[PDB]
Amino acid sequence: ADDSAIQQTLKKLDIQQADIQPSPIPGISTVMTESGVLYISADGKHLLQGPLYDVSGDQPINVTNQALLKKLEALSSEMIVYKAPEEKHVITVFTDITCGYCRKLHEQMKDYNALGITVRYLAFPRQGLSSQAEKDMRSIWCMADRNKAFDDAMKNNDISPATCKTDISKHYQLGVQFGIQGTPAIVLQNGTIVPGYQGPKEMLQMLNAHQASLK
Amino acid sequence: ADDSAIQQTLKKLDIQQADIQPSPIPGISTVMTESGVLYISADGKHLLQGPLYDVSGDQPINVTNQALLKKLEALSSEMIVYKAPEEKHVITVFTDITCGYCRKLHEQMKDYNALGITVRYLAFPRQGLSSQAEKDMRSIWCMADRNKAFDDAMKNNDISPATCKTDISKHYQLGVQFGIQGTPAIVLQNGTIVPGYQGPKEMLQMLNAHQASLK
Ligand SMILES: OC[C@H]1O[C@@](CO)(O[C@H]2O[C@H](CO)[C@@H](O)[C@H](O)[C@H]2O)[C@@H](O)[C@@H]1O
Repeated sequence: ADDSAIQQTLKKLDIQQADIQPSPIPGISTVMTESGVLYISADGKHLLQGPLYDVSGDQPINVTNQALLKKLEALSSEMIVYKAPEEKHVITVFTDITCGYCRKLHEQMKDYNALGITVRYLAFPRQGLSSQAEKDMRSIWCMADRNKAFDDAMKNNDISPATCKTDISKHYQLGVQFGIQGTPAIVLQNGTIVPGYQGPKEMLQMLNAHQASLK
Repeated sequence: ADDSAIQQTLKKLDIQQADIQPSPIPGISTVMTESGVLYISADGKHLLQGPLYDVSGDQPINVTNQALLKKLEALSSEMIVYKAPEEKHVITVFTDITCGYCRKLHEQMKDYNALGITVRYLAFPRQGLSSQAEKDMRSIWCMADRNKAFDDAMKNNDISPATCKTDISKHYQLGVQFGIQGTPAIVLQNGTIVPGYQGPKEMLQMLNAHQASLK
């Protein structure tokens, strides 16, 4: 429980605000940083990049992503949720309002919903945290009705500037930690990252096959 | 005490003919596959992808790469060597006789040599081990005079089919382990991979800066 050597190493590496937790491997800690998950030996000497896999069972399990799912769920109050009336599936989408495929996706929201697919958005500026995309998405996420603000944004209408204590930079960072490198990126209940756009029909097909629904 | 737990894991993951070596981390083994390096716990339970860094010093060291450099040097007798008469630098080049840039490089061999740069070749068919590029380069490397056969092949001469005691499968696999994305790919004495072509003048400047010639 003395993460001092690791912290000293992180300082020399100039990594700040990293979260150091144990890993399933003895003598190695899970280090979650703003640009990825690291695995570092307790002595501070050795460093591997994520993800960590558990290949003990019949099928490999992505340990790192299972851990990140809990980080994903602590953001639920910051999600813009488009709920399907009768809900068969729930996906979490990292989206960028400036992205043509994210637009294409969003334009069909009523169709995804009609097919039982609930969509939950987190902000992910492809061009990073200092982009206009980031600022405009910050305003959207600060509105009392995020859904309306998001809809109007996607309809190209002007975005009123707003700021509040909600920090969507944490959304971007979680996305980087999941290994996401573009939008839209789908997070399944089961932990899998599915890059890229899929229309309502393809999405449902993929979800019914890969995403167990006990129902 | 043996590698049975790891090997059983390698079997489940359909990883054939891997080589299990030590690692600096207790309870972790370096596993060299045909496609790269893996780090796997002794119990076969966990798996991390390389590269492994040693970050104990003033500067990070890529431990994985230092291990691949050891295999690189083990292939020195398999290299086609164009030695500079007054040697100041030595580079190792993964090359494909079908690659326009490797040809552009190879045509200037006298100019690299005159600048004191010795070039050593390993074969890297971009189209894999089942391609015609593999057959021709296997043929080249099998000749009593690899240098002449390589020259004549770059002069677009018909390469006579030829076999011997070895093929070039190990060259390709090493290149893949280094993570090489295309040709030519340059390996420095210091383990660094420098992708792509550089003319003799740019090459020398690059070496004099990054690869101290202590002599
Ligand atoms: O079968 C080739 C095999 O032989 C070695 C020596 O063990 O190299 C010799 O044969 C080569 C191919 O004809 C020559 O180019 C080389 O000069 C000669 O020493 C190995 O290097 C090679 O794998």
